[PDB]
Amino acid sequence: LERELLVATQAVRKASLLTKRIQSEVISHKDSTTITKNDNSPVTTGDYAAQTIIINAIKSNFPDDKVVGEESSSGLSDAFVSGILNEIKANDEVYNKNYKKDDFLFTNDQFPLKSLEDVRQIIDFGNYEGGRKGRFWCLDPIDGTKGFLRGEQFAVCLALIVDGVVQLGCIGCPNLVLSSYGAQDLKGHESFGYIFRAVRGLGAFYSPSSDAESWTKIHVRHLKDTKDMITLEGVEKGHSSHDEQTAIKNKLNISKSLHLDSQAKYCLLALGLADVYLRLPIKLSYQEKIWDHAAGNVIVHEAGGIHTDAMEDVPLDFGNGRTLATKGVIASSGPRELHDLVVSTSCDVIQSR
Ligand SMILES: Nc1ncnc2c1ncn2[C@@H]1O[C@H](COP(=O)(O)O)[C@@H](O)[C@H]1O
Ligand code: NA
Repeated sequence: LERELLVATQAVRKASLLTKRIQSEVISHKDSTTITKNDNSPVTTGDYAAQTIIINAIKSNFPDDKVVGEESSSGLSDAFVSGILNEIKANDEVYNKNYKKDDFLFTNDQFPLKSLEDVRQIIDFGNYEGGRKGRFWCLDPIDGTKGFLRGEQFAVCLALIVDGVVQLGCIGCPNLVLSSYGAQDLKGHESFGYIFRAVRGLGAFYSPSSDAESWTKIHVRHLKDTKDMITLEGVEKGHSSHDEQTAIKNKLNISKSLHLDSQAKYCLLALGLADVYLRLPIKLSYQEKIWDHAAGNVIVHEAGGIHTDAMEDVPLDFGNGRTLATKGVIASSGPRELHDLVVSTSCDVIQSR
């Protein structure tokens, strides 16, 4: 999967810079850069620009490839689309001065990414429904859009699924400063953060996004007692059952928690800076989206961790379409005894409502 990893990495890299660069402007013009979707969730110029860069890179390199992307261009006005295009081109002017990759194409004759109709066409390639067989890309162009809009953590996530199993993942964390989580930062991290990646069977690695050439292997840690561990949880109260997560902590004597938006959580897990990622469901009717977890799935696995749902303690199934059929998500450092204690506690807490 050599070409695929290169494409994915460069695609995320470029989109990581664009999204980092525009975060403030988006926030400041949060009347004209942001749209509300049918569930009231937000989507910005940044989300679409990221999606455009990424899909255009995939399609330039792999013309027939299928993509499951959360966004679609229907309804986007020309003015809105012109703003997406302008951000891509401004980003290119900065990006090409320092980060061009030799012998790598983001655009070609078939997909030149020059017009508003090109933009629309590329966005609209994200409409695959996934499923059990064959190869397809899974993208969350801005992962944790509320984190983005709060000026806090967000990520840019891409994965390749083949026959329902995630084979490759790439997560850009443009605002992730390791010194905030008790770790050292690497040279070059300050321009646009870090990129994390893994291929099934080949290990998990990271690099500053500005580098993306020299890769450092990462692995979860293994603390022996739960009273020393650290949880990872989201910030948004509506995205997970915080009170039930607290019950879990209290039962396990955990007194250290980190809250942040996006799959950057899986990256901190995989680096060994925390131990248990909790994502219990508030409502059992919710079906988790694959693009919120697929990149992280393979990164955690290759880092030596475990990833299941939050009730049954079964592995997540990335072949069910756009959603996970199970309820909630729990990831940890493992071993299995730690993981199972956590998930069984979650199960019991939920059942006791
Ligand atoms: N009710 C919900 N339960 C779980 N996840 C949700 C819910 N509503 C939205 N989300 C997802 O939360 C993701 C961001 O996760 P996070 O930053 O970890 O809180 C988004 O990309 C949404 O798809
Ligand atoms: Na998103």
